[PDB]
Amino acid sequence: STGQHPARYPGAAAGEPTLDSWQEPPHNRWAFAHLGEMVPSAAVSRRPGHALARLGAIAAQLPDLEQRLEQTYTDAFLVLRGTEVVAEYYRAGFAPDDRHLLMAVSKSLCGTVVGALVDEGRIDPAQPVTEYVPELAGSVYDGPSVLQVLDMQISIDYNEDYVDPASEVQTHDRSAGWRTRRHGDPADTYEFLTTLRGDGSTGEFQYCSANTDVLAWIVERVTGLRYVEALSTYLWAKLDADRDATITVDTTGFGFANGGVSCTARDLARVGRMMLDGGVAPGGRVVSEDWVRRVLAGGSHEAMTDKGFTNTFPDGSYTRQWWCTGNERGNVSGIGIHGQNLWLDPLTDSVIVKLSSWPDPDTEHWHRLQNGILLDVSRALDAV
Repeated sequence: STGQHPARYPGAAAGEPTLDSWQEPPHNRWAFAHLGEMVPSAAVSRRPGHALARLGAIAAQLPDLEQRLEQTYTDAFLVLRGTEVVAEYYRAGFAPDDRHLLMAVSKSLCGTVVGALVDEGRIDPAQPVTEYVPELAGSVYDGPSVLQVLDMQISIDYNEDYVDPASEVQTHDRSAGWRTRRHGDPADTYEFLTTLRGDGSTGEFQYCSANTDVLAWIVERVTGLRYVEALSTYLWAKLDADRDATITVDTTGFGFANGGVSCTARDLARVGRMMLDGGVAPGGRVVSEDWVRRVLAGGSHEAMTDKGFTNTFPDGSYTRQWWCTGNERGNVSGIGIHGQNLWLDPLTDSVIVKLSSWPDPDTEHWHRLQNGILLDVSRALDAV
């Protein structure tokens, strides 16, 4: 049993509607207005072929930039300096206002929602996960604090290998609807999370996508809102965004908080703008000044033993669902596999969004190229 979850619509029974019941009353009133949440669906365009490159000023300092973006399978690229869009690129076939999967840049959005609730005093990061989700008793999340979930500092038997069909990654995906279910798989994400175990140790960084979905579960228990709605109420609706974001949902309607958000490059930049504005967005304060300061400050360096990350960023760390480079620029970034970055450059008051589709999820090869671009673009924004 995973306890109370937010109803898909007002008065809905647990788990309703399903793929087999959405045409029946009372579900169908909601379902007929939200069918994409139940059944895969395509856009039928209201609008009746070539890359768009407007690299602006940085083009002179980085003449080969477009080629470098092509080489890293760039779909959308945008640089916001202050409030101004100073460079843009979109591949052939991808429009400026098209949405793109964020993969784990989604986590940084989830952490932001958690931060909003901390500012309201509705979540205390020092409290155990079980203060908010008692049903996680007996699991690896029995004992650790919410902050340890936020900072990915819990040892878990979960192999975050994105190509291994035997990995917990795949089971997580199958439980949530990202892959085809197998017989005997957990019915939904909540159930999957309760199956997770570990040796009990904490304090060392271990990246685990399950952690973010636990955060989303906590958000639901504290607010009574579906995570989809909380993500709107506490973040997206305050951004003055051009378009809605989307998020994949599992069979209970639970949003795939760790990886499933899609949005436009320009709108994602608004999240970075909010961070560089001390937590304030056009629609109001999103998180506290202190929360943003802690993100920029980084997590414990000694917790960060990921050789992959520290080989590039020796003084790097991770906190509150953000990667912190600890470099001389103080760069911090949301990161998602296959080349997604929400990259903050506080020195120049700039945000870099890069949304990509590398053939591979995560290799040293792609990260070297991608980080080289992000750092070169950041430096190109320096006063000279």
